[PDB]
Amino acid sequence: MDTLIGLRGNNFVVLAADTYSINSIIKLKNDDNTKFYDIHGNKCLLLGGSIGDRLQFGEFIRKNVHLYQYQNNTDMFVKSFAFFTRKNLAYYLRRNPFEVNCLIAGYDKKDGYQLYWCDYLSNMDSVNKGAHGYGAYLVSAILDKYYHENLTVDEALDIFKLCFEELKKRFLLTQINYELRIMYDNKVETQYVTV
Amino acid sequence: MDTLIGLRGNNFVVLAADTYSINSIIKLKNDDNTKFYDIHGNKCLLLGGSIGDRLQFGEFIRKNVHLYQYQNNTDMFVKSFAFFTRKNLAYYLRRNPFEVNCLIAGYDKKDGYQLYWCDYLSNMDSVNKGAHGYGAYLVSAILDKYYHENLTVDEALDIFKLCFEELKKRFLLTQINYELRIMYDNKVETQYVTV
Amino acid sequence: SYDRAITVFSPDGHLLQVEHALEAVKKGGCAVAIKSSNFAVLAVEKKNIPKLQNPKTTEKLIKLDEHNCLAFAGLNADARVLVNKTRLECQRYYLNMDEPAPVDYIAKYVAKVQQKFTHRGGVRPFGIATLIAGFKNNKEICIYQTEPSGIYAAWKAQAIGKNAKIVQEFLEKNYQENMEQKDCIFLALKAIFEVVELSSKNVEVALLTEKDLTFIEEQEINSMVELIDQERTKNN
Amino acid sequence: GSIYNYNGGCVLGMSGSNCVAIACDLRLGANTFTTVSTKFSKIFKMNNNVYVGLSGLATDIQTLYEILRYRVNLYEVRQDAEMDVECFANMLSSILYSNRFSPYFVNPIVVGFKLKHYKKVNYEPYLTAYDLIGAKCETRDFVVNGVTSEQLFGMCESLYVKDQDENGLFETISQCLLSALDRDCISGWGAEVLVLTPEKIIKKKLKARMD
Amino acid sequence: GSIYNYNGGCVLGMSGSNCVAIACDLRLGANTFTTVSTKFSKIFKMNNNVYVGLSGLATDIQTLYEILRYRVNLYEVRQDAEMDVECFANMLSSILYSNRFSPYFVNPIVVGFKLKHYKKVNYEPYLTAYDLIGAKCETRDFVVNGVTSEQLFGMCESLYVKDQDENGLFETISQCLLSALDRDCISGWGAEVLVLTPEKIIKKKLKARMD
Amino acid sequence: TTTLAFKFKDGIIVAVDSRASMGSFISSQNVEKIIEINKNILGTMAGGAADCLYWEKYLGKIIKIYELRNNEKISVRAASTILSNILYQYKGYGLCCGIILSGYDHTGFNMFYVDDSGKKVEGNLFSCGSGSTYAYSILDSAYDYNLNLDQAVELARNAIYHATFRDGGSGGKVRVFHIHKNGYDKIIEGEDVFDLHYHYTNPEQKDQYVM
Amino acid sequence: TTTLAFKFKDGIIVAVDSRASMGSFISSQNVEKIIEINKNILGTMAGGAADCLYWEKYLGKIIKIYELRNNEKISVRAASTILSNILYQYKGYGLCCGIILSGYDHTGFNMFYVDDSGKKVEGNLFSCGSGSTYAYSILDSAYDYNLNLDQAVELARNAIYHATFRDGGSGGKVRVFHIHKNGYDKIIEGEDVFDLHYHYTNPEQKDQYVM
Amino acid sequence: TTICGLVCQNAVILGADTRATEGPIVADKNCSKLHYISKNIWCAGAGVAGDLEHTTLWLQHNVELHRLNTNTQPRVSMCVSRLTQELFKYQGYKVCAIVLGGVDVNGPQLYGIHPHGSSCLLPFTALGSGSLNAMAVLEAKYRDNMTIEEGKNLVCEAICAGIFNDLGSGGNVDICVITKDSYQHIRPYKEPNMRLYHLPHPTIYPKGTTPILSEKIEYIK
Ligand SMILES: */C(=C\S(C)(=O)=O)[C@H](Cc1c[nH]c2ccccc12)NC(=O)[C@H](CC(C)C)NC(=O)[C@H](Cc1c[nH]c2ccccc12)NC(=O)CN1CCOCC1
Ligand SMILES: */C(=C\S(C)(=O)=O)[C@H](Cc1c[nH]c2ccccc12)NC(=O)[C@H](CC(C)C)NC(=O)[C@H](Cc1c[nH]c2ccccc12)NC(=O)CN1CCOCC1
Ligand SMILES: */C(=C\S(C)(=O)=O)[C@H](Cc1c[nH]c2ccccc12)NC(=O)[C@H](CC(C)C)NC(=O)[C@H](Cc1c[nH]c2ccccc12)NC(=O)CN1CCOCC1
Repeated sequence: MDTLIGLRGNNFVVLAADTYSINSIIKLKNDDNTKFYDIHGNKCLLLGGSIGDRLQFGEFIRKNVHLYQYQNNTDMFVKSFAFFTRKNLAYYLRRNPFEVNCLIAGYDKKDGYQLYWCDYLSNMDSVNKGAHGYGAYLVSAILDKYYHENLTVDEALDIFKLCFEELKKRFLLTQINYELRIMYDNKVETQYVTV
Repeated sequence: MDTLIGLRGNNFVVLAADTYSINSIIKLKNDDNTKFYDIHGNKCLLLGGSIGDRLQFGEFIRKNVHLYQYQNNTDMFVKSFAFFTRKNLAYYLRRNPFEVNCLIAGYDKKDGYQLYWCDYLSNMDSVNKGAHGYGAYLVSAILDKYYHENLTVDEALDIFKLCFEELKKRFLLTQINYELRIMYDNKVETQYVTV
Repeated sequence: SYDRAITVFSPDGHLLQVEHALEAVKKGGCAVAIKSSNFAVLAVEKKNIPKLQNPKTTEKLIKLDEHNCLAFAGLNADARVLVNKTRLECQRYYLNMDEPAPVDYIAKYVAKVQQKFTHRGGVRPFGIATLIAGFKNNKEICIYQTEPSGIYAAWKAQAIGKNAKIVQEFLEKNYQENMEQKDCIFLALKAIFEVVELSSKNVEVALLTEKDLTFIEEQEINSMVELIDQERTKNN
Repeated sequence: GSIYNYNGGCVLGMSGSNCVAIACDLRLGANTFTTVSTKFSKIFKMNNNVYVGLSGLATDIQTLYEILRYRVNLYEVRQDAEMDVECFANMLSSILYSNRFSPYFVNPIVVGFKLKHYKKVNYEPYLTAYDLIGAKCETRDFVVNGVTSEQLFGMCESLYVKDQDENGLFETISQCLLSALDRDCISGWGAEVLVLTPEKIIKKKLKARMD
Repeated sequence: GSIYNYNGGCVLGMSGSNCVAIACDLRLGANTFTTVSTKFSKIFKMNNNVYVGLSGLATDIQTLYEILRYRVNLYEVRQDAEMDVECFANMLSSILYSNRFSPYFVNPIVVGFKLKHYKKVNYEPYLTAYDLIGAKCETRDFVVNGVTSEQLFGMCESLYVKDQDENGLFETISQCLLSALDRDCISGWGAEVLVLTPEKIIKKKLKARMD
Repeated sequence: TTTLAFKFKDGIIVAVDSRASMGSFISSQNVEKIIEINKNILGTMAGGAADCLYWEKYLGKIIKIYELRNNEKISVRAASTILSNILYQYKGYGLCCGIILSGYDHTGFNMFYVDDSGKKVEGNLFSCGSGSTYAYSILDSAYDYNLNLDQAVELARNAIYHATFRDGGSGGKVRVFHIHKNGYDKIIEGEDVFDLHYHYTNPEQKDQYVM
Repeated sequence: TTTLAFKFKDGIIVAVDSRASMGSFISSQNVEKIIEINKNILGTMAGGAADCLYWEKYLGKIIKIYELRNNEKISVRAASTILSNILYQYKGYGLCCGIILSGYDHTGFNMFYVDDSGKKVEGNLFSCGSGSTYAYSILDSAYDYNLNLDQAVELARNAIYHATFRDGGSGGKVRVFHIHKNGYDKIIEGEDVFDLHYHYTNPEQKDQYVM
Repeated sequence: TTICGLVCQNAVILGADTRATEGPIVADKNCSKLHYISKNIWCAGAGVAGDLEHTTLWLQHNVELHRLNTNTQPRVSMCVSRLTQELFKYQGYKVCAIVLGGVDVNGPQLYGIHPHGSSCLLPFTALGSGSLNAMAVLEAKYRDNMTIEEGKNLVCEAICAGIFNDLGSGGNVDICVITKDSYQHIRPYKEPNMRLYHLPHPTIYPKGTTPILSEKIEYIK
């Protein structure tokens, strides 16, 4: 299973994922890069599930949003992007379902930093902190406890370090390799963390 | 799944196991101690499977062998011990099966250092190297390649280090904590390895 | 099956079968057990035909588990059967509790078995008395004596078998608390030779410590027997 | 039933004297026992006199709300008038039955005002409840829906009082919802209560249990 | 089956002029495709003139061998004589059928010598094959059993030659076994061939494929 | 359910919630999930309430007779072994039991996790129930063996609160007991988590908390 | 099947076995599991032979028309994307395909693993088939990016040999090709693993090797 | 399998094919399907070979024990009772369809017994997978009071029909003629199938052509 984590503050959004590409009982890669889909205009879709469905849905959404932005010479709002993604997932749920969980993060002037949690059933809601996978059970309470308003980026990264340590120590799958996307000060940064 | 590894040389037997006690999606302990059953007279039963069946079968076998040795004022031979274990597992297979894999290691003057491989179906045979679990698929070829006759204890431990590195790197379950039992020079030694 | 009441009450209130089991015990060899600070010493009389019998085969001083040891007097076959029962019960206790069976528990079990055999139809009493030396759950050395009737009691030093009274009197006279290993072995040898003919091949001695039960070497027994003989000659 | 248990959630509606009230739980669940959000409102405003409470599968709630907003907006822009509460109720019934053999897993209620013209206008409380294929129960006192339906039915049968002002109506509906939620594992984590009056709407968040 | 496919394995038996031969594959499998041992012999000696080749589930092979050794040893100690090959074959049939409704998953063959007394003694080759519930096929040329039965049957039908000395018999049986094993995924990894002669037994390990 | 126990420098801290449920209906909010087996052993129960209660009473009877016969207090390891063997004898019947036995004996403080499948794991920190993962995360992020009694009680209370907040099957009251050499104390007899939420997460109480 | 590929300082090393099977029967020992899609791309196939061959030919047709139209060579990434999209369109029909596409383009040496489930993983070292785990272990224990051509060929040959030895579904001959900037060479056209075993594991040939 | 039986004047003639099949593969080319129960009673079996062999052996030895104890001639009715009671006890899970024929005080008797434990006294019968072809022949050609030679020819024709029209039947034709004073078991009786092509010379492998790893020689004493 792929563990996704998302944290929204007043000045940032941090997304984190494990970097494992899994095929049966072997890890194809310890530095997988098929979970994050960065969309021009400070948006990010973090997907978790089977690699095939992940790739198909992520690329479909990214190309559709890029087409929208090119056709309209404008940046799609984060709320529009999240609900467009949810509408597409719901549309395909009853026909040929993608088995993907989504964390939709972004920034726009209208609504600031935004994080949306969506499951494979297309149940979506905007949240301050969210998680997907079997590691959600082990990181959700840490997020709840150590989250507060007016948190800083470095304090959020410390919370994420606690989460990664918990996933290494107590989770059945000893996950040690994580990728983080940080949105703050109208810039997007990539980090790689090993515990 | 519990990965067990066993290597038999002309002068030693090394058994190795992961030290995880697993309950659903969480690791109860990173230093589990319910897999090795040391038996007086240089014998060891390494078990893998559900913790309940593991405990029951291991303690049953250990107490029966100790009773035999006390009643007869003698050390049971390693071959007798292995085939007694196999006969009990086979007896219970068709009534109330223990779902346990066994690596039976030992030393005696008659036959020297001995290693036996037994699966939950009670299919047993003496081997020079063996493995159990889903990590067997990833360590068996390493054992095959780097094993040779007249190997030393330290060369065997190097082979085991290769196996542990492979299980950390490529196995879906990133296993990093292992316990080793080494029988050589009529002494049994315990080691703990972390990768 | 056969369930006749073999052990019954006599008109005077006695169990004659139990008295006869005691007589069988009195017809056996002599066993002495002395306790010390954290170890025990058990000596037992040997009876071998020289040059034809194998000395090692017969064993009146046996080990039940990793920490309990036993000596007995009476009928060897009954002793063997009872000892096998006791070893099985030691391992059953270990399996059921995840801890070794303590000496008090094992002595109680042996006594219970002997009582049951005096009180069940179709069976006769065990004709053996036993001395059980071991450690308790608090790592304390203890010696228990069990009789054919099934009555048990803990002791500091006790002798069973033929002429047990003389050896018990000698022990009561010559026993001291917290002796060293050599002095305790000397005391056990003197007590047993108070009734057994003085000879290094007439006795088998073991020392029980938390680590294990170690049988005393023939040369040490020879030296101690020579010392006892010198003392006797001087006294006379 | 398992599909409704997946998320949980409950909606309630009550009428007073010249006022109505619609209440909901604020939880969003996952796998029937994991709480992922505590601000997932289940009450949606269609126009000034029409509110819909949707409980059930969250994706179906959002889809049905989008469809209903589309239909209501088109109707209102075409007619240059606000949609009637009865017309909206019938349209909701027909939309729900249009998916009869592959339905939305949503159990809605409609709460609002029916406007009657004579000069002045009379506002009449209006409550309807639905099953997932559009079967409609028109009621004058209270309507309930969701996984907490039995608890809400008991509380409303025991405690509902006819013809209450806005304050008494709010107290009654809040007590009913809180007591019913206290007995549900998969509902709660906050309660939202709206009190509709012909001239104003009062929105309140209740201090509820979060366990 | 699938239970036979779990381990694999094959046994073969052939007769010559005053000699017999019994061959087996040496693999031990797991999950039908994992090789754990390459020295798991399937030929067991009951006495000088009786051998049994057991193929099938490894645990059942070991159990049946232990039972057969027990029975043969008791019979021989009681009678003060070696057990006859026909008597052993019938006893094996009865033992296998004693588990008719919960059988051992083993397909055995019996290879040996029938002794006839006149002064001198005549040794007659003896071959039988069984199914798991003791149905017996008595044969004069060759018997096969295991997952490679079809390949072995074809090879033996094409290549068996009647009344061959020990050398020709060994060459024929080894060629049959090797060609049959080359076409089986779950059998092979070495071949063991025993040639029985009234005065000596020749044991050979074949240079076989290990893939 | 959320039950947890952990060793620390002054003994063992045991904590539980008080919620019982059948399906999605909260049957009770004031059950007692910590029981005393004897003077020096506490068991925290999770899973099937009836199974847990019955088998803890059975274990208590066995321990009482053992203590009376042998004039000594039973050890936590022996009690755990007895319970695990009894539960294993019923494997495959549907028992639902997860018990943490924590107590003081001659070998210091001891803690064992016992399951209905016959498991018996010795440890320093355990958590069981549907909130066990959340309790585990909270305990692991802030655990230390050198915590004072007040700090340890606070940590246990916080872990139980977070488990109740995130898990729909846990809630009601939180109980925290302290096992020390001379017995056990009830530091928190029972504390409603309603106050804990507005002490920890929403102290201001000026808006609905957003998870 | 065992197929493997890895990047090293002088290009890409591609290796395969030559065994085909239906069930436990070896259908062939001389199939070709490495194909050339175009001048600078090699695909190694595992799983359903018919599916792999047909869809590789389809991809070759598409690449040929693309290159004819655009007067440029297609990239390994684009070919992998085309193949993965095509395979994904058939998800849920029973296709069995694992293909490693390794080639040289304007962005250097590239290698992608593509599955019938629509996966497309870029990497430096891949292995597929039933022997993939054994090949992976051997490659990981001795892989280095600065291996010479001879060392890399030896490593690939050894990995294939060990996979064939441990896995019953792999065997026959081992083929090793080298992809370099100007095309590809066949270093080992096909080498029987019989000699490989008796050169690696049992050089002495004095007795049966004990695994 | 094709087994059959008929009653002629003062005799009972049983016939069988000799093929045992394990799925589509012939496991035995010359299996014996006619079994001696007593000097005046024989049976032919169809179904699961292990069940048939065990049951026929058990019946034979029980009948011999009964004959020794009663000091009288065995009875086909006794065999029928024992067999049917056993088969019924097992509820058809011993798959044994038996043609049991013998001569006793009541004269020649032929019975068909089915796996569930039903029996029928018949003038002629056929069982097995070739039973329909054998029955066609028997229905076409059977008549009462046939000579022993005519009955032998008819049984051979029926078994040959089964052999050549049923894929589960083959091999030779075995016959048994049972009277009140003797039995004649002809095995084989027809031998109608033989391998038709042989290579010009048998393939003898040259010595040393097989490579070996090791060779241990032990002497039997
Ligand atoms: C923990 C939850 S969990 C998800 O981790 O299993 C609690 C632990 C618990 C609850 N109550 C006690 C009491 C003492 C010790 C521990 C306790 N477990 C539960 O609450 C159970 C969860 C199910 C999924 C196993 N629930 C129960 O056992 C029910 C209790 C109950 C039922 N009616 C009540 C009225 C009043 C108070 C309590 C209860 N009972 C059942 O569901 C069992 N039967 C099954 C047949 O149908 C009737 C209910
Ligand atoms: C690798 C094995 S694996 C376990 O990892 O899937 C090989 C890869 C392979 C084999 N052959 C080629 C050719 C080209 C490229 C790659 C190749 N896979 C297999 O061998 C298949 C394994 C099964 C489990 C999927 N086997 C096959 O596809 C069979 C090949 C075959 C059948 N008859 C033959 C005669 C001669 C040569 C080859 C074959 N085919 C099937 O099993 C398809 N079945 C056949 C029976 O009817 C239903 C369809
Ligand atoms: C007639 C065929 S039929 C279609 O009418 O059932 C024959 C009758 C027959 C064969 N051999 C004898 C010997 C004595 C009396 C009668 C005999 N029946 C068969 O051949 C069986 C038909 C199947 C459909 C049941 N075949 C068998 O019983 C198999 C015989 C066999 C298989 N391998 C062998 C090796 C050596 C010797 C004999 C055999 N056996 C099986 O099919 C095994 N199954 C296993 C499960 O339980 C049932 C038997």
